[PDB]
Amino acid sequence: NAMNTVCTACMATNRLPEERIDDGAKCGRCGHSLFDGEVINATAETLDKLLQDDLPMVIDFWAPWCGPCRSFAPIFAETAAERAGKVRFVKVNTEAEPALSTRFRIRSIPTIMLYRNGKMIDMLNGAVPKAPFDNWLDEQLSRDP
Ligand SMILES: [Zn+2]
Repeated sequence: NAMNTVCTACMATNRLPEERIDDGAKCGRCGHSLFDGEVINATAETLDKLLQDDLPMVIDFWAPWCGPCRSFAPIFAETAAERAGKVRFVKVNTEAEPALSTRFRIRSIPTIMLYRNGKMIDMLNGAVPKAPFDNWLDEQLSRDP
């Protein structure tokens, strides 16, 4: 069976086998590693294209000068690297991207939201340490669609 994933560099859709031999796949338009484990900073122009990915996608809605946002950031990044082939990690600076923040009706920061196949699966209210963050992800991903 096939699935679609989005090139985090050029936004191209790339069709891949659901069951992969490795994670070395490269974007067919631009050569970019499809699974580089890097956090992605989304804007009003990229977010919706990113949501077309069939990979699970966790989104951190944050702001500058926000203590829990600061402490969550490195945890978000490190987790991102550990799951390069399974989950994409996206960040939205609510102050850079006010229309996005309004559209997603963000009521606290940070807000951490998991999206799967266009569905909003669950959100965390605030920052958490890495282990409870890893547990939350695993639990939500093992959940039935
Ligand atoms: Zn590309």
